[PDB]
This record gives sequence, structure tokens and C-alpha cells, in this order.
Amino acid sequence: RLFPGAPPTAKK
Amino acid sequence: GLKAAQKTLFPLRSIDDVVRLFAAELGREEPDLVLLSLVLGFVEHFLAVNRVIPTNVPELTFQPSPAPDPPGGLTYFPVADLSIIAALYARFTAQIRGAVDLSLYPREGGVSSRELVKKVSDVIWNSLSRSYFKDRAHIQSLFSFITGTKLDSSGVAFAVVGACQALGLRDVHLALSEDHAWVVFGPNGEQTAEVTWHGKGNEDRRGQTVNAGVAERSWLYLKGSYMRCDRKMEVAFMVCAINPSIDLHTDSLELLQLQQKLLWLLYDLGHLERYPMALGNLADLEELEPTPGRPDPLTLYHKGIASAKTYYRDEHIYPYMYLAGYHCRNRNVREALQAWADTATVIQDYNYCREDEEIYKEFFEVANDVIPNLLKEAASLLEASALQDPECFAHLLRFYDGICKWEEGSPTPVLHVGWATFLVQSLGRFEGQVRQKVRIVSGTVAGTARGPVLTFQSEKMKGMKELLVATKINSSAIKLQLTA
Repeated sequence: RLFPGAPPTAKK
Repeated sequence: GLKAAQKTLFPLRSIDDVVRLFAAELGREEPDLVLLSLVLGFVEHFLAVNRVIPTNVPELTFQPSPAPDPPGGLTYFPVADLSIIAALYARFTAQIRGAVDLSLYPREGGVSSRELVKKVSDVIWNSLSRSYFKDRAHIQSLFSFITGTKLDSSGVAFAVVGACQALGLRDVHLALSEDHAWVVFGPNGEQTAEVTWHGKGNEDRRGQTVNAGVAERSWLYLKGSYMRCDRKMEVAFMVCAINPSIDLHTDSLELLQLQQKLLWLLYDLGHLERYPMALGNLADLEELEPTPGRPDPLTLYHKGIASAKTYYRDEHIYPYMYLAGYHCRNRNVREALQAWADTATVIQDYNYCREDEEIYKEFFEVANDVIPNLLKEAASLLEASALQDPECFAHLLRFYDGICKWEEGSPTPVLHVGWATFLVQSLGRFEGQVRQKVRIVSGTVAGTARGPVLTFQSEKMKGMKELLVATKINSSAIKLQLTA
């Protein structure tokens, strides 16, 4: 996830 | 060039040296976005991209310093000479002032024309490599733009704003939704323009206004509730755009500290106030390596959520996913399901469309993979609890409720048979005993005069509130109910 400040994907 | 007050802070030989430059610059009226990005891109470059230290450059040096923990060691830091940074600052400044003639454009009393804004847009646009994958790390900074000529989606819009600052324009600011970026300008800042592509396929929407996306109620433009940045928030963005990641599994310890310290710096000066994502970013950072004396991640996630409610009509989604993710990690089942339910509650007032792909995928992984793998896990602890709590089963329906309400009035269908199988399997994970202590009331008395309760907002979910709370789960009927 490259958008600055976006959270990690919840999955693996 | 650089003012002398900027120059004297060089050179930077450590992380702390960098934090100083950022405090100093944040105290100015016009923080130098170009200067700051170049420093960030320079330090990210030698700490994430090329960790191998050059041997025939008498200009570039590295600063030895005591190892962080027991492991090792000497950590080396890329010293940012003034001459290196000044040369990059200079080349960027040249490029822009060269390509545009402020004479052809009369600034109407501190007002930048729209033709001027498109122009600066093109200058950046036409300056970048035709030959690269736009989906990788370490192409966000102006260092990347000036050195390799590569910029990722959001980085272009930041470049366009830094370029306007280089031309002394001061009304052109960074507009920021949760998965897209563009530009705002005019008097009182109600003019907008696309300046970059978005998503996998490069559909250039540039030159266009943003009104269309606000109108379609798509999550990309946040129903007109996106962030309009000031200079100080644009610095926060940069700090978020820092990418500590060296490999898929490996991260730069100094790039994590740097982003952490820089975020605290910002927090204290009240600059994260209106930036929910920066708050959550900072929260995640604290969970990994908490600095002693500071608040808890959990505190911070809630500040983020608070910020979204206050300043953006509680119309954002990430501040919850930040929270949900946290609980999901510390195996806090109930708080996970709640926070995910809150997320869906925000989404229900949006329409789904082609370019909302980033968030669709997130609800899909949560619904189809992350919740099932998480229930299945607890199905195995009480067999040797939350699977025995109607609040969690209610949290869950509220979740599928928000998603059904999302789908409503949307061009493309959200649900399909693939979602159904895991709804069926998740319900089945709960006892009829438990599913029945939840009452789905419509609303007894509207207003006020002078187990747990759940009320649906979507037609689908209320159309079948009986099959959900039954004892045999009619797999076949519940599936037919999620389609129309």
C-alpha cells in the first residue's frame, strides 16, 4: 500500500 | 537559492540532525517543501535503495555511530553535504523557472490563474520517464523526480505543489483524499484540478475539476470531505510518504526512527491535529518500538478517529481500519469486529464504483479471509470466549449491513455468491443460542419526549433478519437474498 499514511492491509 | 538560515543547519550527520532541520523549517511562514523532500529522498536513497557504500566518491561520506541495541555494530549514516543538497535544490528550481514564464500570467492579487496551474502541471508531467512501473517503493520524493525522473501517483501532485512554491505561488495547495491526491487553489481555495493518474490503468483525469467524483459519492473523493492541506500539513504528508522498507520482509531501523521522531515533532506543534492518517501511521510506529514517556497506540488510534469525526464529518475509513488492524493483531476479537462494524457504518453512505478498488479489496479480505480465519481460531480455544458473545455476532451483522447499504444505488454490484459462502460460514460459527439473544428491532418509538439491540439500514439485511437468527442456517436462501 503506497499511498502515504495508508494502513497495512489487514490480511497476511 | 537557499536562505542562510537554512544553510547553517547543514550538514546532517545523524537522524537528530535531520529532525533539527525540520523543526527549524516548521517554524517558518513558508516551510520549504522542496528542500525537505530532497533531504528525505536523499536519506531514504542510501538507507533503503542503495545500502552499499560507494568507494570512489570523495564528496559523499558516512557517519559512524553506536549501534542501537545489542546486535552489532556500527551504524553508518549518509551525511548530507550542503553542496550536494544545494545542487539538487538548484537543478529543480532551474527546471521550473526555466520552463515557465510568469510574465504570460498576471497573478490577480495573490491569485494563480487556472491556465498557470495546468502549465506547472504539464511541466512536471512532461518531465517524467516514460519507462517505469509506477507501483514501487522509493519514488515519492523530489529526490526521485530530479535524480531518476520517476514519481508515483501521489508524488506527482506533491511535485506540482513544491514546484508552485518554487515559483513563489502560495495559494496552490495539496488536496488529499484517502487514496488519491490533487490540487486546490484560487481565492479561499475552492478551485480544484486533477494533476495525476490513479489506479492500475493510467487514466489521466488531469485538467478536470473534481466535482464529478464528489457527486458520484465515490470513496475516492470522500463526498467532498477530503483534506485541503496547508504548508504544515504538506510536511506531515512527506513524513508519512517516507518508506522505511528495504525488502518485502526487511525495514530500515533509522528510517523508522526518523519517521517516528518527525511525526512526534509534528504532533507536538499541533500539526497532526487534522490528519487522521498521520495519527494512525504514528500509532502503528509506536506499537513496534514505543518511545518511553509517550501515549499508547490505542490512545492515538482514537485521536485519529476523533480527528475524523471533528474535522471531516466522520467520513473517513482508514482511522477504523487502523484500529481494527491493531486489535486483529493482538488477537482482540470483539474490538476487531466492532471497529470493522464502524468502518462499514461509514461506507454505507457511499456508492461503489470502478476506482474504489482499493477499499473494495479491503472489505473483501476482511469479510472473506480475515474474519473467517479469526473465528475459526476461537472455535478452537473454547473447544479446549467470544464465539459466545451476541455483541460480536451483532458487530458482524452491522458489518454486512454497511456493505449491503454500500451496494445500494451503485452502478456495479458489490455482492456476489463468493461473499455468501463466508457469511454462511461465519454465522454457522455462532451457536443458535447466541444468535438468538440478539434482537433486530425496527425502532419502537421515533424520538423522545418531555441481550443487545441492532437495527438495519439496508433492505437486504432487514429482508432476511429471520434466516440469520434461526437455528438451521438456510445456506441456500441467505445466498439468494444477497443478489438483486
